Amino acid sequence: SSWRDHGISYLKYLNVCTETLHSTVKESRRAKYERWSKPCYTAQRPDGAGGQETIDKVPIHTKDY
Amino acid sequence: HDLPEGFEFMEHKVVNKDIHAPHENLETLRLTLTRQDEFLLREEPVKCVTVTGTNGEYGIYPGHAYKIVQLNPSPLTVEYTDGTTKKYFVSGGFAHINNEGSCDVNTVECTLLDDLDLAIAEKELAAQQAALGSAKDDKAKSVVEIRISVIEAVIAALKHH
Amino acid sequence: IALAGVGLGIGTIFGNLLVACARQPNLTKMLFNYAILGFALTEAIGLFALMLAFLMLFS
Amino acid sequence: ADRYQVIFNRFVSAGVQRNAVYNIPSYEKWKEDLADAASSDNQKNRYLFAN
Repeated sequence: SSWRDHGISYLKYLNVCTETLHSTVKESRRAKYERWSKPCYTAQRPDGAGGQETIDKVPIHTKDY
Repeated sequence: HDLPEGFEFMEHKVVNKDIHAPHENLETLRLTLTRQDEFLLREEPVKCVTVTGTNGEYGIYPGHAYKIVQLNPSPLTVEYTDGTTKKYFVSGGFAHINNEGSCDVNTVECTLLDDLDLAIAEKELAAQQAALGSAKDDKAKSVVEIRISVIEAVIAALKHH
Repeated sequence: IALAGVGLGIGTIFGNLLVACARQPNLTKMLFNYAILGFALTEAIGLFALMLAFLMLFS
Repeated sequence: ADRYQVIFNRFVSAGVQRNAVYNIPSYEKWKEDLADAASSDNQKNRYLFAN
């Protein structure tokens, strides 16, 4: 609805919805579904000096969208 | 050095009906309900399927015209020729309806409405409502409102039956 | 005045014909034949009104 | 970008792992091909899907 005007993409819209849907699932069944909506990804470039630099071009957490 | 395309290993292709061909009377809709590259139902004959797209609700029966529907967070109903009903809830995705008698509903998440809890759904709305009041900026408010819409749809879906 | 509802009806047929040809480009032949059929049927009504007009004009 | 190509491994069986490629053309080139598949007899199988 109003998220398009703010630049939020459709894919981010789906991720938010999926997290919310998994939130409503019973506590007994939440474990199965919640493993499909838990961010565990990052973006890194090997630094110059034997290091790793993270890249902040795309958000990882639905809170920071 | 040519590489295979990843679709060559998939042996269940989509059959399209040539426009210049005779019509057939079909009493079964072959449904394929899918979540995150996993089919919950596969070419499963169902009498009807009810889906909520952005414009509104569609009741798809065999022979429905070719159409593509952008789903919204909502319930989805699958009624078998037995007259028995199976109700899922989806958070988004697309539904492709083919005039040949097939319906491939690909969703990001598709959970049986039984799994969802109304008590959990209600308290979660209250929390997001408080955040929406204190939501820092316009973007944050929009994201919070996305959650509320899904939650209210879930709450309304369960209160219906 | 009857022709007003005839000429407009013909325009309605062709207006839908263009849309149909746009959303089914590879079916243009059958649609065109049906459009001609509809035009002739409406034209029959137009001739009926025209015949009455001529009767009341030349007699 | 002209195309985004994913090069991965397909698990045919326990002992067979081939290399597979998903090639995704960007919006402009995809909608152009989608427009030709709709109007033209070429790409019959995609005619109904494109329209």
